Amino acid sequence: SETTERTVLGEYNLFSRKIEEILKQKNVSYVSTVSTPIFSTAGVQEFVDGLHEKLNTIIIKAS
Amino acid sequence: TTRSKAIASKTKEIEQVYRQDCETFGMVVKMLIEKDPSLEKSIQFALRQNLHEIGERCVEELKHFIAEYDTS
Amino acid sequence: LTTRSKAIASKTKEIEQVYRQDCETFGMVVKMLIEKDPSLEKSIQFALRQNLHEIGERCVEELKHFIAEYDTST
Repeated sequence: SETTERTVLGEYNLFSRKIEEILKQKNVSYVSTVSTPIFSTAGVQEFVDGLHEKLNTIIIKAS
Repeated sequence: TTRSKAIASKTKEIEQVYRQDCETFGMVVKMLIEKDPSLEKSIQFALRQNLHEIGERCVEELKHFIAEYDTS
Repeated sequence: LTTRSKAIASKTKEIEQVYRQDCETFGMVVKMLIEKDPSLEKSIQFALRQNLHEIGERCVEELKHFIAEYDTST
């Protein structure tokens, strides 16, 4: 159940190493410092509309 | 030289964007799996292809920044 | 209108913006997942619906919490 995290971090590592190969190759420059990713604090309009109605209902009941 | 600053700046930008794409894909996929556990293994292929291809476009984006910059 | 009506209305608007953001993000990610492995279309869609529903309900709970807090301490 860390498979997804392990996957995403592995992708990010491969990416940042390829970024470093490019920077070194052409040419020089220095060390990046973006932290590694972290995971903690079709039509979708039907869900938006459903929410909008439940909330209007609540509001009305509230007065 | 003088340019070193500019390249480093765009590289930080791109890394930040890619890092975000990563955090988002993983959060969504974890929640999908939370609801449907049989996805945990099989979804990895689609996650990995997406993140690999996005990675390359980001990489490509940096190269075409270098090449354009060094044109004069 | 009342301070309190305005507070509820704004809280509602904020929750809806956050929810819209989450729905569009879920939908974007799932669309790319399915483009890459279409055999997953049905189960991913299902899990999508589950998530958007549960988050929907939490939004509803959030608004009730706000009203209840406001009407017990103002």
